[PDB]
Amino acid sequence: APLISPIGHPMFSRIRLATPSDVPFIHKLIHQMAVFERLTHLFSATESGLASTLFTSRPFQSFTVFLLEVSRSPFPATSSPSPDFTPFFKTHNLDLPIDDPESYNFSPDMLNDVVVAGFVLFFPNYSSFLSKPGFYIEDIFVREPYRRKGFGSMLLTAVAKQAVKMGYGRVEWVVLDWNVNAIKFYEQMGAQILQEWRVCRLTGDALEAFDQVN
Amino acid sequence: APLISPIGHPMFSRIRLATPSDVPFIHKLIHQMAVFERLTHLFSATESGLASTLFTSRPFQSFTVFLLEVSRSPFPATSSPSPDFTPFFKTHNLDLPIDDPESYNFSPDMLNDVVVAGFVLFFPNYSSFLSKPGFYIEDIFVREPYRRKGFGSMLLTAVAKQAVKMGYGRVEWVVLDWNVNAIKFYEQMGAQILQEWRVCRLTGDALEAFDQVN
Repeated sequence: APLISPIGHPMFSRIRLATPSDVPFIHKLIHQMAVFERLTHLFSATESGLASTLFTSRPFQSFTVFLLEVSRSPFPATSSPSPDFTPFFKTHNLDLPIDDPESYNFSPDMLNDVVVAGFVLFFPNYSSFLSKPGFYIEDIFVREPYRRKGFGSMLLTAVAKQAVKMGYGRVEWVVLDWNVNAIKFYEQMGAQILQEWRVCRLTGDALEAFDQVN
Repeated sequence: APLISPIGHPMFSRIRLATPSDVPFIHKLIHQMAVFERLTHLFSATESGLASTLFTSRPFQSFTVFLLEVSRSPFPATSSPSPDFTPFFKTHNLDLPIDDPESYNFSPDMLNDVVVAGFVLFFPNYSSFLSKPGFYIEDIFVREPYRRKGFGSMLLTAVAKQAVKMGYGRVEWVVLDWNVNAIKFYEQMGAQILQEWRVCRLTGDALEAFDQVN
């Protein structure tokens, strides 16, 4: 195909490990996710809480976050937070340029046009039958100006590739039963929906009541 | 109530942290769980695999197992594996004595009549909206001679009490949608079933295929 001209409106992406410096961006992404999911009454996250709880172990040992950053220019390629990870890169052909007015709140530096567009939070789970760890994806969120461009699936693929690299047995996550388009995409990549399983949660006053029963 | 005589057929229980010495008992409990759940083709766990993967972090930092032991005599009350845990004890009034022919395979010592009857495997999960860890229960299993006596709920309550002690935000687990009796018991204790959620799993050849896509 004789294509000389570069793509119109290219967008460069990088998926990297979050470090403590990224706490304000993680906090703001979670707040936007609460607004998006209509679960704002549950939002009580703080920067101090995220800083205090997300980095008590090494990357991939417990809570791990990958951040997705985007730029209108290639990323110029500090030691990585883990010896077991190197960032992923991809070039995207956008149909139209992206309008992102909140980019000032999601810019680690800003002088290089690097904007945090989304995240995935995950941690090791376990398969008793295989005697092997796996990864469980707790949350994937992409900010509204970047949705419907394949970025959420790239964050999922980053976790799946990390599991294979580490010799892990499974990658698990939840899908909303009415999100028919996501279900079909997951079935297309070979994932199985565990039809019989229902998730139970004990929290708030109901969880607090266990302090008394002996 | 003028009750002088001790209960007929008392059974004493203790819930404690599993240590590396318990690996053969964990392996045998998982094998019985595979037979019980009719998922024996998936069973490939080994003692070396469990030893290699379950103790790479401190208790409660990642994969944690509580074991349930039972005895026809009280437990006589070695330093605990964690500074954050002390074993739980309970006295049970059994209607009839228990027949457990496999007790020789589940006896850490045997000279004190201490038999491993079940386990719970769990690990920290996370609530982004609270910026707080929680616990996710991966598996609870009670061996057949000890079922229908409240031991499974005691293992669940052990995890819930550990979450409260640590200041954690949630305790989560899965129930089979047709296990109507368990669902009603969970609703009675204040747990909520997350009706919309479906669990997806990527494993085997489908997971291995992510090694190639770049």
